[PDB]
Amino acid sequence: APDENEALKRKIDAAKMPKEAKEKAEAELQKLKMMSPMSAEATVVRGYIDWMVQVPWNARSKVKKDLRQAQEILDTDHYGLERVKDRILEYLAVQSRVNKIKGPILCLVGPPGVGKTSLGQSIAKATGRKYVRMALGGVRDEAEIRGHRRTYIGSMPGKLIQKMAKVGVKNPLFLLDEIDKMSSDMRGDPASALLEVLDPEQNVAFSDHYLEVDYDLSDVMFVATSNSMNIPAPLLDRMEVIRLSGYTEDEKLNIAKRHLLPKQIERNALKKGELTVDDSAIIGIIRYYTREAGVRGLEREISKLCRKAVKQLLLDKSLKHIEINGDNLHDYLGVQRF
Ligand SMILES: Nc1ncnc2c1ncn2[C@@H]1O[C@H](COP(=O)(O)OP(=O)(O)O)[C@@H](O)[C@H]1O
Repeated sequence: APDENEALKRKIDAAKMPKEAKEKAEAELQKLKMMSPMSAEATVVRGYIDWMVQVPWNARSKVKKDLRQAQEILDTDHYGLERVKDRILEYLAVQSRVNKIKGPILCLVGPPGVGKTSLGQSIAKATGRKYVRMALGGVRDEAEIRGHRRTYIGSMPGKLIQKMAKVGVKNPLFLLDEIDKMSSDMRGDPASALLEVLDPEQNVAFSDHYLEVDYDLSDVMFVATSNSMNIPAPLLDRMEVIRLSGYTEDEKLNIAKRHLLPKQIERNALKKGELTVDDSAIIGIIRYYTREAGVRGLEREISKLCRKAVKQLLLDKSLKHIEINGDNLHDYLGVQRF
């Protein structure tokens, strides 16, 4: 009879819905229809029904079957990283057939700084797949992967259930950033809940504590990246280990010239010809302002380098263009660190 109390079915059957969750959603509506300003149940089910709609099922993005188009971008987001470029392609060649992903999840390990999350961005762009990230740092219980019960207010579903609410497709690229930091002390171990989400036998029967009914996940392509090897043994099993650590000066220079410099020039509100940073200034950042195997502090210095450039142009409009080389790099980054 009311407006919102009647506008619940406007997205239960209008939006797609499976079989076991169809009438079960209305079975949860059975606890309603009695009153409306009532509290507890009349306020939890409406939130529960709301969380039952924003979750995607029978709705996905079309993944292509092409292969070189992925090779065409695995050299775009970087270059190839010597080898390993083929691996990512080798993994996507077998996934171009039956939808059950099934294979070892893929694990991008290495020192902090190496393109781990960035590689996860390209694999989603390669297969036309949507991207979402879930950092596994600070998780110390099972109440994160699998949500809480359907108690009073607050008890929201699992973290992955909330990520599916954003990316409204059944086939997103779920990144598990830094699985090393995943602690297992409080409520059992999140690795047990992390097994049923990637294991091919029970990924289709993933049950969340809040969202009562199960939720298929055999169409999601998971990418679990980290740094060290401190991961639970049942997780390392059935996961493809990909190691990448080495980074030379010339490799850091190429990454900065193709990606790090164009990215920070744009973010810092600089136009195309407003800032020129030649190769010596990039090398000077590597040798005296950043010590690292990856390129994170290399990118941290450019975010400051382009920062001061837009500052100098704003404090002196008589400047149309700032040039930074190995000689005047210390005027912007301050004194050298190493
Ligand atoms: N080999 C690389 N090629 C291109 N860009 C890179 C590379 N390595 C790192 N990056 C840059 O680093 C950023 C993200 O770093 P990330 O890989 O997330 O660090 P971490 O692995 O420590 O989380 C991206 O924006 C990306 O442009």
